[PDB]
Amino acid sequence: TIDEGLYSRQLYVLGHEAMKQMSQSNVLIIGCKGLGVEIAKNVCLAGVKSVTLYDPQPTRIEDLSSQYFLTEDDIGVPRAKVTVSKLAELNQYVPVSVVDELSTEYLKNFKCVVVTETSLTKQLEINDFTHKNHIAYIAADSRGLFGSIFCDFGENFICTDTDGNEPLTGMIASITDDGVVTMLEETRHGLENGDFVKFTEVKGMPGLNDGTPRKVEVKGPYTFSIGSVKDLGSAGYNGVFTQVKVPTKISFKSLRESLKDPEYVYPDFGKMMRPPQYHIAFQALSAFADAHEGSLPRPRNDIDAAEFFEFCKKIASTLQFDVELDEKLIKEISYQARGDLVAMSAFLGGAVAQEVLKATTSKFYPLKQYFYFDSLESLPSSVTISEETCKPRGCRYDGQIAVFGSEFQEKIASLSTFLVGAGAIGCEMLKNWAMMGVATGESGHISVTDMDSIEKSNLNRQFLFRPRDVGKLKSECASTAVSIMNPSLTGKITSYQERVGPESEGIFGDEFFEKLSLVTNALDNVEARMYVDRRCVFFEKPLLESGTLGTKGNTQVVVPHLTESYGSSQDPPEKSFPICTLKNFPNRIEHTIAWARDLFEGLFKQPIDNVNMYLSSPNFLETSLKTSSNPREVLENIRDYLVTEKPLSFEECIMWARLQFDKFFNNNIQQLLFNFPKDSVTSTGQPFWSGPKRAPTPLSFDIHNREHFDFIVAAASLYAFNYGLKSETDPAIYERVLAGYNPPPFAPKSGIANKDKQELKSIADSLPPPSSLVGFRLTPAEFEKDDDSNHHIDFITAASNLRAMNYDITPADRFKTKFVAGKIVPAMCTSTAVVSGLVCLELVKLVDGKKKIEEYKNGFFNLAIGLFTFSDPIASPKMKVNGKEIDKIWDRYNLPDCTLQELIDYFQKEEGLEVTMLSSGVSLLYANFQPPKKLAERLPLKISELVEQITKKKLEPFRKHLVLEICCDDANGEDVEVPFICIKL
Amino acid sequence: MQIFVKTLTGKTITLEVESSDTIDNVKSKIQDKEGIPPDQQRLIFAGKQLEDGRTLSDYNIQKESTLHLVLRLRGG
Amino acid sequence: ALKRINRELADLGKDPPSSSSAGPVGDDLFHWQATIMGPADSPYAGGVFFLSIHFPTDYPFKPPKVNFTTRIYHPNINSNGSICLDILRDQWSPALTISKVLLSISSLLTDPNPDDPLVPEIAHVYKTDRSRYELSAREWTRKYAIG
Ligand SMILES: Nc1ncnc2c1ncn2[C@@H]1O[C@H](COP(=O)(O)OP(=O)(O)OP(=O)(O)O)[C@@H](O)[C@H]1O
Ligand SMILES: [Mg+2]
Ligand SMILES: [Mg+2]
Repeated sequence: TIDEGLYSRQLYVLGHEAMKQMSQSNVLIIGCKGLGVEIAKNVCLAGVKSVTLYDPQPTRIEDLSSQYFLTEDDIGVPRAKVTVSKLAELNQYVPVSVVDELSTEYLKNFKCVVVTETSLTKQLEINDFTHKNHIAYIAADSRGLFGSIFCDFGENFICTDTDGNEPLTGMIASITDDGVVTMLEETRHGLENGDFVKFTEVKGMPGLNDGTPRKVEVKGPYTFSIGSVKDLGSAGYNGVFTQVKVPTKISFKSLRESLKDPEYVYPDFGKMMRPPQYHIAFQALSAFADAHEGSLPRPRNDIDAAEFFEFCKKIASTLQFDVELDEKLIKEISYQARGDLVAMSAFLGGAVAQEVLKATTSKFYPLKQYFYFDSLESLPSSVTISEETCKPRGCRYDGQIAVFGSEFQEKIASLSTFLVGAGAIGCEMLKNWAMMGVATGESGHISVTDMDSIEKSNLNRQFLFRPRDVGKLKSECASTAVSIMNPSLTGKITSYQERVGPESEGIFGDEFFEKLSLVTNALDNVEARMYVDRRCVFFEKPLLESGTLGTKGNTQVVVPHLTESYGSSQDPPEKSFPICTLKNFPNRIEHTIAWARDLFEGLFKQPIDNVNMYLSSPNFLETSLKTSSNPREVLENIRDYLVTEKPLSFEECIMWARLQFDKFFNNNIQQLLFNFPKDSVTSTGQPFWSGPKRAPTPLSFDIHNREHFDFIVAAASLYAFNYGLKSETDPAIYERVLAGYNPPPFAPKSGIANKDKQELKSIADSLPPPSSLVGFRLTPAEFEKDDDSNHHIDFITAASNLRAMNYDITPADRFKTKFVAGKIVPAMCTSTAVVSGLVCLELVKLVDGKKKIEEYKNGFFNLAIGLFTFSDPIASPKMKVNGKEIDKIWDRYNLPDCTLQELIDYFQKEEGLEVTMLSSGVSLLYANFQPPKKLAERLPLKISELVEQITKKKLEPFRKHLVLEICCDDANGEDVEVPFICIKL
Repeated sequence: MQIFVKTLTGKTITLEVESSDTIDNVKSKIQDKEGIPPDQQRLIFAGKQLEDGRTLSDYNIQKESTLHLVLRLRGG
Repeated sequence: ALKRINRELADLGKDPPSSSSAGPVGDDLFHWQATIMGPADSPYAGGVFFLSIHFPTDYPFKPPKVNFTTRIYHPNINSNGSICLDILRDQWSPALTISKVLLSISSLLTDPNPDDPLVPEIAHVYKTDRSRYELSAREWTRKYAIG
């Protein structure tokens, strides 16, 4: 009973059973500061049964540094009481409550308990109870630029899925007598040692088809072994194998046991000696707070730092830690103790929320057990960070001024950022910017662009939007929401409903870009990413890229004159199937789904467009005849969609649907088997229908079958929609109409000058003139996956399953069909939070203007397996041109709007290079091999005039530059690469 | 010398190499064992992304070292 | 992209292939028109076939779209001109030039492959009644690829 209209993208990550079990779990959250509120938000969006909050501490001003559900009107009120009302709106299926008193026994009501901003003694008291009652316990902490997470799910945690990957399946060619399984040609199984597999459809070895899993010994990328199958047979041919994933038993240790000998999770392998330091440092922080009435060390205080280091040494001695304490790092932990950054809160909250989901659903591999993280490379170095600058000023930014100082706050307040996209990452980024105080100064500004509208499924991870907002524009709603969060942003955000691309350069032109400080991409496709990357490279602006997919995510930074661009690297392309496989010989459900999508488009979209264009253009016939690859099929479509097969009722639509069923599931299969009989052999003697080719069988229409009836209903309804008729749904009319159907005879054909023109003219004159039909139009079917009342996914599922029945393929349900046909990208809120946190941690590095490449970090992570990794950006390649060092990416030539001959002479004289090719956009302005007359014609013209002539279009009034690509050779004739030319108009 | 490469999806790969091997040889071995073209592979060791044209000894990669094979994601 | 396309065009210009001639249409570098002469030892001998090549915006990282424009009676080419060639769907690696693609298309024309057909009826005729296939191919080339 999961609402698939809301959890659509999340069910593709977790699944139906996982969410069903999650909807029966209670979560308690202790602490309602930035980290606690982040965790509670993510948990509420995920869809747990209920959330309970406990934080009786009254609100303070500094708490607003990362708490976005608190306002300055709430000072002096308990945080949970003021946060519950705003958390109860995120999801209507998740109640949110507040408890004013916590007792140990009460903890038995909850499936998971999350603890933040709690001293170590209380944490030990809570864990001593949760551990022995089998309650999942998570404890998180965020101190300045440092963070920690601890998980303890009990001694007998059962993990059903460990990596979150689909089970591997494959087609076998042969299985020898010793279990050596071999894949088909050029196919990799992808298994590892110790995996379990089960076989089916194996000929010669029936025993392997029982379903019992067997061990796997990967002997190579194409072959593996299962053991000895002597008894079951001698050799097996063909068949399929599917991986079997077995549960695992994970044993956690209590916090009291874990303090003595912790088990670390390393987010960065470049610094593997630090987590032992942070383990002592955080315990020393707890001891210091317990010795000072729960007060953390003051910001950048030397006395408190010395006392904290004494506590650290005492703790290291007590625990018998054989570690050499790093005084600088430990005192840095002391200095930033009172820091509270929204980026760290978002990062840790995403991670902790994913851990909570793991505890409730018993899926994915959890953290085991300590996770200590730092982003100390973000500390500014161009400003004075001292005790005088880091002291609080009684404002909402104290949690950040305690780490960066007032001067860096002034630097942040003067940013002029540009955010592309307003999806999930866009909403998170806007929240982070509002909390950090970005663009709240006199010279600050934020610009956000997005051309999409809010939908029901977007509310599951885009937390700035509400059901009342469905149908509005994302950018406007996000701007209003973030203005509500931080009132200082009123009048300092501009929202556009424009798509960033070649068609919007009149709005995002030179004037717009020259004023920015940085660009942040929040897109979901590669084309827009590449376009924005090129624009930033031309204007020399920093770029922050980030992407997510299910539980995986990455973040990258592009810095002018330092690193390479986003487009300097490659990514795997999307996979497409060969046309021959889709057309005649499918062997997977994906092939049938693609064929069904093509059938839908060709039945309900293309003929309608042809008919409409015929009735609109007064002379469409000539264009169709002289342009279309198959004009006769266009004429046939027009004829039979206008006059011959035009329905006058719904019974005619049902009859048409029955005829189409016969055409596409009974007759074409008969023709194919006539061409290639099941007993046929190839030219080499091998049977034709062997391997990836499955012999089909015709389908005889049976009304009692469910798939046949589904196809008839969907096709009839879509045809009626095309012709705008009333569509029925009661099965009685369908049964009555289809009962009195007499199929026309069909016999496969064996095949065997001016007639074709005669037929075309006969069809042409049969068409009624457009004059007789004025105002009559047919409605094409525009594919829409998210609507469940248009019969689109229903038709695709029915057609795909019928074609699977033709070729004996396992049919897929409507859920998988929607996932495959709709090209849905799985999405999560926790991954979005993590990527936003990482991007905002890099943003402060960009603001500080760091000039070294070892200080920036590109991040990758997978939350299903708990993997985090960071790597320095790649420096931009250099080259030598005319004995000068030239940056390959960030350098350009600045030339006036001179003549083409003058440009060639300039390159010959200054650079000593001979120009061989010069192109602008997608046009070849000049080439060395062109005929002399053409060159003489094109030589004495200016660059702007030449571009206008070649492209046959005038330059826009707002065009202020031309980007030209030039290929030239040196004196010796060796090709030398040069940077592009920026002609100033 | 034997090294381990962990994928962002959780898979583990064992490679037999030598200290003098270049990054190109390692990428070719990974292509042989996985089918990923060398131009699309992103290898990270100790916080440094390995670049073509250099040797393993330049990155201080020793026996039983762990590399991470990562990739960029188009969603968001 | 542009540099790669210009490099390929210059390389084609240096040595006339003598069996193919590809070049940008008008001045659009990403849209080319190519010509293929029918192999001498094939039914399509003495025929000129025009192909349309559409380079993607991500060239050479995505395969170009190559479509036959002249009607051809081949088992692996349908009525829309689509070509059943592996190097153009998923085997595309940014390491081979358009000349290699044209040579592959010419080789495909010299000897069809009916074991994995794209037009089942033509493959059936080719396997069963070869002489009828030869006659049909010659007639189609005469009445479509000449003139
Ligand atoms: N070229 C572009 N210019 C501006 N905004 C863009 C562009 N391309 C995509 N976007 C926006 O980027 C955001 C991408 O985020 P996301 O993919 O999570 O949202 P969505 O596409 O609306 O949702 P879903 O993918 O779940 O159906 C969307 O707002 C999309 O409209
Ligand atoms: Mg949308
Ligand atoms: Mg999207």
